[PDB]
Amino acid sequence: IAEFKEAFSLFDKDGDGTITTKELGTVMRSLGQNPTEAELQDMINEVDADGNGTIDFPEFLTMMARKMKDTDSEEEIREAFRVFDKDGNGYISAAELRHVMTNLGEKLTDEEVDEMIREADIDGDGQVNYEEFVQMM
Amino acid sequence: IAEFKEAFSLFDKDGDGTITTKELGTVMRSLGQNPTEAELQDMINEVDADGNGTIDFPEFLTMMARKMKDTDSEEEIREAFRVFDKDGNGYISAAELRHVMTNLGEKLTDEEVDEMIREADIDGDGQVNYEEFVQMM
Amino acid sequence: IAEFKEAFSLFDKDGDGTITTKELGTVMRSLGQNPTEAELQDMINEVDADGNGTIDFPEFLTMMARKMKDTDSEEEIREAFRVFDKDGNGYISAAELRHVMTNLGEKLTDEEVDEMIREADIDGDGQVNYEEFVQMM
Amino acid sequence: IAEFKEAFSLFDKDGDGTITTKELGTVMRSLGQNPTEAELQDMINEVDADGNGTIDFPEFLTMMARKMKDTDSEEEIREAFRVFDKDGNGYISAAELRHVMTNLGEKLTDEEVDEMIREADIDGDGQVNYEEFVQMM
Amino acid sequence: NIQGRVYNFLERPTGWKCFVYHFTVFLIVLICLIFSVLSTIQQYNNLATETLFWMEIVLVVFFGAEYVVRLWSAGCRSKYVGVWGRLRFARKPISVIDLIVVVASVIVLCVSAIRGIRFLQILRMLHVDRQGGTWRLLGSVVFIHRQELITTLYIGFLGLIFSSYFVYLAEKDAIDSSGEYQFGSYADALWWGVVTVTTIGYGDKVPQTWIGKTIASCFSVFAISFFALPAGILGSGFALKVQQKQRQKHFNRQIPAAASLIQTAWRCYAAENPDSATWKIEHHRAAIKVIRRMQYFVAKKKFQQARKPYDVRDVIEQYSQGHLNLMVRIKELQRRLDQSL
Amino acid sequence: NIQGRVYNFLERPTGWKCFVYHFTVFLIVLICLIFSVLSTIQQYNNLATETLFWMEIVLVVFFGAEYVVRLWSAGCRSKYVGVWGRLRFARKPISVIDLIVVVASVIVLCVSAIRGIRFLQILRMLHVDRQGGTWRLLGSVVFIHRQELITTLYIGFLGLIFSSYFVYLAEKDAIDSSGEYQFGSYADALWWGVVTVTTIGYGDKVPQTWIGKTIASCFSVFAISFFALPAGILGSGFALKVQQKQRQKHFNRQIPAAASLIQTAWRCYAAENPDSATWKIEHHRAAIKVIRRMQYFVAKKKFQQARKPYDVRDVIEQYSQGHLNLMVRIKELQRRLDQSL
Amino acid sequence: NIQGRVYNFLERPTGWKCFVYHFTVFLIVLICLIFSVLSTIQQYNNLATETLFWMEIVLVVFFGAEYVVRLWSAGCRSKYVGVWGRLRFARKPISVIDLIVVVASVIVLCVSAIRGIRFLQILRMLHVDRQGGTWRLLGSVVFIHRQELITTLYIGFLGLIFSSYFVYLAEKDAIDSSGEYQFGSYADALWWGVVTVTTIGYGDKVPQTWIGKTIASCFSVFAISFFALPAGILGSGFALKVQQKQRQKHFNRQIPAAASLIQTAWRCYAAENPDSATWKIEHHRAAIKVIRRMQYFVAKKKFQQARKPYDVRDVIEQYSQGHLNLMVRIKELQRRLDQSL
Amino acid sequence: NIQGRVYNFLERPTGWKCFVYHFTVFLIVLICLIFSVLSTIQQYNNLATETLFWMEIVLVVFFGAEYVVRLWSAGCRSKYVGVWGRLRFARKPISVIDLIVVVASVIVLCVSAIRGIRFLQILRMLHVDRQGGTWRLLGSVVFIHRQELITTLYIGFLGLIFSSYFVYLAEKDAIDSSGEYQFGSYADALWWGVVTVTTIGYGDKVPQTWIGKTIASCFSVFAISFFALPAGILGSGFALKVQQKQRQKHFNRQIPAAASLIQTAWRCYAAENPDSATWKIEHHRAAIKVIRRMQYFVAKKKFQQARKPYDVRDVIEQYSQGHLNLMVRIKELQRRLDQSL
Ligand SMILES: [Ca+2]
Ligand SMILES: [Ca+2]
Ligand SMILES: [Ca+2]
Ligand SMILES: [Ca+2]
Ligand SMILES: [Ca+2]
Ligand SMILES: [Ca+2]
Ligand SMILES: [Ca+2]
Ligand SMILES: [Ca+2]
Ligand SMILES: [Ca+2]
Ligand SMILES: [Ca+2]
Ligand SMILES: [Ca+2]
Ligand SMILES: [Ca+2]
Repeated sequence: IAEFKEAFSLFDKDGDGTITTKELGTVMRSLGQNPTEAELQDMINEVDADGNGTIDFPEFLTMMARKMKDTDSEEEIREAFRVFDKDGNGYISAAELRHVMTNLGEKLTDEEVDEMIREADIDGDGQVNYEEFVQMM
Repeated sequence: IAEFKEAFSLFDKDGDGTITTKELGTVMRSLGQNPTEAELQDMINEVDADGNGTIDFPEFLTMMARKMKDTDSEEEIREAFRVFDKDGNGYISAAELRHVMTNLGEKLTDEEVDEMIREADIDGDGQVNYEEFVQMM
Repeated sequence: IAEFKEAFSLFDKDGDGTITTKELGTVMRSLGQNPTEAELQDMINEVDADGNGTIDFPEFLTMMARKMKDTDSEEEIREAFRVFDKDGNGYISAAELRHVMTNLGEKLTDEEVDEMIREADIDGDGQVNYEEFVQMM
Repeated sequence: IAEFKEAFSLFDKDGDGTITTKELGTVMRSLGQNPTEAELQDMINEVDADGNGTIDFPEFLTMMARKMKDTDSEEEIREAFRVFDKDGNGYISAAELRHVMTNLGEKLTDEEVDEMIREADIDGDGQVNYEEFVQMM
Repeated sequence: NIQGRVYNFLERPTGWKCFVYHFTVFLIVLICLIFSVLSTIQQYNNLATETLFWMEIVLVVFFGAEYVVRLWSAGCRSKYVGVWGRLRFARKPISVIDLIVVVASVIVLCVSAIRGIRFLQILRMLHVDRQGGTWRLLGSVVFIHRQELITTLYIGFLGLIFSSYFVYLAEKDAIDSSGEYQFGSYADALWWGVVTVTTIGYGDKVPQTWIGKTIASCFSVFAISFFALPAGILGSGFALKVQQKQRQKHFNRQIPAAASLIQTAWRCYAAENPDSATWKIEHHRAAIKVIRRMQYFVAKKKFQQARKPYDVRDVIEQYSQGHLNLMVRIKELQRRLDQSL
Repeated sequence: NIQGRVYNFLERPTGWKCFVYHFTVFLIVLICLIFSVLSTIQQYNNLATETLFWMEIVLVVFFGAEYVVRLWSAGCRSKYVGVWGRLRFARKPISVIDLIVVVASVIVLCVSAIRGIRFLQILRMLHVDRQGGTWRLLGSVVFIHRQELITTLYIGFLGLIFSSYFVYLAEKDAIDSSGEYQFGSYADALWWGVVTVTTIGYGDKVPQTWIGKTIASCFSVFAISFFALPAGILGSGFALKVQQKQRQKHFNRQIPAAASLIQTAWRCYAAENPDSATWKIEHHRAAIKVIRRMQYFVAKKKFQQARKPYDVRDVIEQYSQGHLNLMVRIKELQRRLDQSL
Repeated sequence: NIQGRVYNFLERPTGWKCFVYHFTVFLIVLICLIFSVLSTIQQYNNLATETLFWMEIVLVVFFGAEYVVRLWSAGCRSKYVGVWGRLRFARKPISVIDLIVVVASVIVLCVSAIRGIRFLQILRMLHVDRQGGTWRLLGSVVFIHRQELITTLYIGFLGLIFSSYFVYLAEKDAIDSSGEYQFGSYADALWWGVVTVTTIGYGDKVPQTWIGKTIASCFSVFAISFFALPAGILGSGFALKVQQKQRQKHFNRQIPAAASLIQTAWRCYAAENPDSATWKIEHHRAAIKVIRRMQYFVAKKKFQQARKPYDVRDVIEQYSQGHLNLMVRIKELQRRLDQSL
Repeated sequence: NIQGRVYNFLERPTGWKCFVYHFTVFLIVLICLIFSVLSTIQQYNNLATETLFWMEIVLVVFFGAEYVVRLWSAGCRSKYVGVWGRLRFARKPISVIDLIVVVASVIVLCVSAIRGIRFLQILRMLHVDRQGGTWRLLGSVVFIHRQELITTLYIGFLGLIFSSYFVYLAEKDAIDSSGEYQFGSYADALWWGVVTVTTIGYGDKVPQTWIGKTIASCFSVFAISFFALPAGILGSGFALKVQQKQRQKHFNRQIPAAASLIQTAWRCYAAENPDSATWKIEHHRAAIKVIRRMQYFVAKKKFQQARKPYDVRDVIEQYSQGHLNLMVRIKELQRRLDQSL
């Protein structure tokens, strides 16, 4: 509860009460991600709950309240994995998983993909059962 | 009836017969509101009844004829109040009403919001019955 | 038949076989109308029958073949007149007809509107029966 | 199989693994076609099978695998020919076929149209049976 | 103006008083019909005939007065004017029905029991639907779905004929429980088919041999839908038409289009006469006429789209127009910048 | 807050415990109705009457307690407050039905067999549908399709009347198999028509003369659809309404519109009084009022579009706004470039 | 050209004279069918047989003449040419039906009462629907809704079977009023089910024991809809198809797409032969072929979208194209401005 | 791979050989059911019982072999693995039905006439619909229209109850033609209502007093539609679902969205552990977590829109994104031009 106040304070950078898109872009530039204006607008719209175009503290609390591990999110992640998986089964070959994550979407680094493979394909087989991997998260 | 002629004359500023968007913007700048072109176009389209993009004197008379206090407007204002009201009842807490009017939409000044609260929450309770407030208007 | 060849030749201005939008704009500028690019594109699309964006001689012949006085056009003109006519009847007051034609759409000149009124409201009444006027055309 | 690798290599021009729109435009400029950015984007989207905006080698193999002479393509070409053919029959006059191919769509050269007519209207009649012509391809 | 007020009060009502009047006359007609139904029974024939005679004569006098008043008031509209205008007004099917009802009632009263007066009041019951408002909607929807109300009324009819013939062949010689041949002739089988494919099923004729029962079972589950199809088609058409009416363009968005159409049509008409005031904005004569023709065609094309409801076509064409204008502005800006530098 | 909790638990339920309570009371009412049905048979009349009397008295005591608790808890809402608020709450049709059921049951128990208690529990079976949620949807859909549920119920009725009269004329004098005149009077023919145009077909009355059978065959295939049309119309309307509900705007996209509407309305109200704080941003008085009126009209126009679902109108108007803004920016850029150079 | 005129007059009519001819032949066939129906009754058998024999022989001579004329005129189309073209034309189902009717009528006349001539004229009644226009629409709609006309015809059938078995178990041993076992075997219960789940209800079989009546009541209200579902599905499909046809792209907007498709296909074909005139705009051979393949795929993709009606997909893709072009122009303007400065 | 091939051949078929196998087994089951129906008749009982016993034993052996093969092959999927995976596979309703059929058939054969084998094969007839494909569509559509299939099944039921009670009151004491009281008790009136509001109309019970006939006429035309409404609702829902399926997004347009969703979810998971490789692009820890949470929410929001079909929402949001990007580019161009000058 009190931790979110510290997180909200650093994003604001001016102490007014609203996280404007410019402030979020400044925070990301400080991190060093170099985002796009469209991406920032999409993030704000996803987080905003009043349609005013700015993030309020109750809206930030609402965003930080709901988390993962819910059925509506685990099912979504399983369906996203099924999108890549061929032959209808529940097994994805390690080569396909490694190739997709390094090219499609936001390209992960080699170390991150290696850690993902190690944590997912814990067994010695060449295919990672994405069901158990999703259940782990 | 004759009063509308004086009101129409000052908006025109050239004595031709049509209130162009530029003339309305000039009047607003004289007042000191600094509007946007999109807002002026929306206002003209709302007032215009012939689709020519300009306000004619019969159109101005039509706009000034219909007024508030009708059922189709009182119900709309009540629904707008219900949008903010939670817990399904007909009571809005004073804190929520004061917070919303100073941030969302067109931000009212502190004096206007204080006058609104005094006229609405006439009783000493912390919640303003918006039904009686709408009935007052 | 042979007359259309002379009409098509002057619009072309280069003797290639297609009436480009630039050529039509040049012809209109020679006449002295000063059109807009959107209007020229709309005219070409209305006349064009092959979707290539240019007017061909068979397309010009097709455009010049079909004419007015057909039922599908007389009914359309009668409906357009009904749009202005109030009180459901078939009579339009001369003041309304004169006012509309000089302001809405493409503003006709005073002489043209006077000639239209004289040819339409041939009788001495203050209202022009648009049915007989349309039947005259 | 091995031939596609040589074809893919020259389109890439940098040896990374993806045929970007800029690389395709450079190849076309080397050929001397001078395309448009919209056309290149449409071609990439038609060939792309992962939605990433770039052509991958498996996608190139998929594109080069499926070919013409299938029923779903022969029927499409026959319908395209029927679009031009009037009077409901299966015969297109040589004049109409020659005129359309030199003006509409991408204007073919005179030699190409002459070769098309010779290969299509093999018989001495003035009308080319497009059914047999499509069956030839 | 009084003539127009009378015409609006009688035909095409728009208020509550006219609504009350029309509901009252419809209720009077319905009560007369109910009394006629009760009089058709021999039990009530003692005085129902006399009271219906009096009600019918007063009602026909009232309808004659209403019809003559409506005929007098029809002169308000431009189409109905003078003597020929009244005759053209009397050509309308509703006016023809009212005139036929009045004349037939007068003839019956002149020529004391009345036999055809029941049919006369049944026809009179049609008087409520003014200006064909009820029939026009159904006619428009049927015309829109003309190519699908024929398929269901031709495949369904053909299936009915074939199934009835097969049932007749299966149960041609089969004595029923009471000893009467159910499907004695093909006409009886056809009547059974018309009764079964419409989910009526009176029960007078039921197949007896197991072959006929099997054929009826195999065809009823399939060919019945081909006869209930028109109901579903028309219902979905009505719902879609209501949905489209919910998405109609505002009435103020077609006035400029109508003005442009009328002005272009008048300009084209005036271009025919060389001595006219339209030549204010010799070989140019053949060029101005083509320009005016194109302008008229454009104005007519826009007006039709103005009257039609909102659609994806409007969005795509409007975006194309806006994009062309924006591209022209960008091109002129670039050209001016290059010329300056 | 306890009053609000009680009101939410009784009326407009939102959880599982309230759902269980409502299902339990509905099941108790249904079981009482089933026992009443079994008691209507003379075989079970020995003790069913007594057990139903006991169940009815305990159930009416329970319903009286529930109704008084609901009346007490109705004070949570702003509309129902004080003494007149309770009376206004009791004016609702569901509250009227509950009060009538309770009072009538008490009167019957005071005045041991009960004859009207069957109708009382039949009416009590309506208690489940709270706040008119079931009836409101049907009422809205019927009101939307008002101009098409009348056409099918007027052309269908007229066709029924005409066909019944024609069948009566065809089969007026035709003795049936048992020697009883089927269509003795017009009432019998009308009953046959009401039975046939609804695809019921009991079989008590069947046309006998071939003329009547031919007329019934020719009209049944056509005029039956005019009576099944309301079902299809309402079904397609329900499906389209569900589809539109699937495309509703998010609840967070109308809060700014509501705020703007309320603020503009309050500003217009405050502009009436010259001595107010709204005059912070003499002939200017007549100008500020017009500006506030236009702003209020714009805010009301946007709020209605905000509550309506997504549509092509929203796309076209939003593109028009964006294009106007972009054109203004391009024009100002060009003007600045020209002024600098 | 005379052959084409004859073919157009006989098949795929497009005028009023051809419409009159087709309506006349259909009316003649219908009158012959009506006379056959009247002849099936023994009362009219005296001369109806002879007049039907004469009408049938003249009608079969007319149909033979029409069929040979149509076979001669079918050579107009490219597909039907020479000797094999006529045989391929005769392979069409309508031509097969006409040939079968003519041959069977000739055989019956050669081999004086005719028994199968009734079925022959029933089949002849199918002659009106030319080029399968009526059947093609229904086939297309059924194929579109294939995955939903099976669900309603499988869940409905399963519910019918289960309900019929339960009714048979409930009313296996129950003597009716007349002493005849209604549900003696499972076949009788299945017939009752096929009669009830289709809202036919003849009344020959009615459950008697209260258990069977309760089961029939509980299942009729639910499982009946599973059999009327295909009618509603097909009706809504027909209405939606009509609505989509109302929003078809103009015929002039697909000619450039067809031209591009044909030109790209011909270019791809000509690229196979190295010695061709297509090489006017050695390792480049493998590169030009890929370019032509991509161009052909793009042209085919655009042509399919050109033939499809207007849709949100077209709007979004066209806006994407326009936005990409505008962004390219803005980028080039910025690049030129930066390079100049 | 052989296990996967066997599983694909048995469950979720995708070819013609599997289609032929499934059609063959369904036809065998249907033929067995037909033979059972013929055996239920006492005429064919001589050898039908024995041949059905042999067919049933061979069929249950075949079904046991198929079920054990399917249970062995179910290990291909990740969910069904090991011993508990097989048990979880056996929990599916279709597997439960097959196991129940096999066990019950074995028990009946062990315990020579079989009475319940008819019900066993009726249940076996459900074996064709694999993976619940037929039931899932109906369940989804009913769940979508849950708020409208209850209104029609509650207003219709209430109208049925009220109308049946009114008819019972009107015709409580009315001797029929045969001297038997039609509506003796309320149960008989309720049965008549269930027969009439469903357009069945057996004819066993018909109102006799004119009051009952009038009530039935006045209510049948109205309350019947409230029971045919579910059929129309579900039919229109099926048609609209098919239309939406016709406008589905291409399968290649959701792969990047799925990749982004999975990558963001994994990044959020890895952000929990401070010692991870995700920290390559101390108070910054609380800031990176919020950024990753927002990115995950955006990716999830885009993926849902990617899986949904094309809609006006997609067009408006995509235009908003494009307009924002274009406005940003115009603003940066203006800023650079002003800074340079
Ligand atoms: Ca800020
Ligand atoms: Ca906010
Ligand atoms: Ca693994
Ligand atoms: Ca001005
Ligand atoms: Ca104006
Ligand atoms: Ca208060
Ligand atoms: Ca040119
Ligand atoms: Ca052209
Ligand atoms: Ca006049
Ligand atoms: Ca690259
Ligand atoms: Ca790729
Ligand atoms: Ca040839």
